[PDB]
Amino acid sequence: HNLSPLQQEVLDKYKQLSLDLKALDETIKELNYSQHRQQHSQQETVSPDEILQEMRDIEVKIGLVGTLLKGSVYSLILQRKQEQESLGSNSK
Amino acid sequence: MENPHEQVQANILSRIIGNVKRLNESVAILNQELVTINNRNKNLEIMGAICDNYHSSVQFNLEATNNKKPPL
Repeated sequence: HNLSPLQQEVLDKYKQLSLDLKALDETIKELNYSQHRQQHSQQETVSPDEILQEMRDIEVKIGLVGTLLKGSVYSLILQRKQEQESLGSNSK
Repeated sequence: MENPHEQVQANILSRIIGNVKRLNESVAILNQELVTINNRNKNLEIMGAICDNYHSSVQFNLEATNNKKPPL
């Protein structure tokens, strides 16, 4: 099956294009592998160990640092407001 | 003519009145100092209340999740 030279150039360019196509597909997959330390590997690929399993692990205890201070201050303010409303309503 | 005891007792009574006056002055200044110190210290109730609230908060936060570490 003979072909014109331009067609053959188109064809082997298509071949090379398919080659780096599946190359890029493999790269994107390898990023998406949650196989971190499951398959033979020692680098973290974006997966729950970078996400909720990890960030949520941080978050279930970061509240003990940031939101708990507020909560305590708000609780004191709420108790003060309770005392104020009780005294104001009952005194009159 | 008058009994000297009466005069000496009047004198010592005058002294006792003066001493009671001095005691009253001292106690008044003491009350002023106590009022001032309590008024200035009023912030410490705030600080202690918030610290106690935070301590209770972290204690029950370690209770709620199973993240409470074992006693060293």
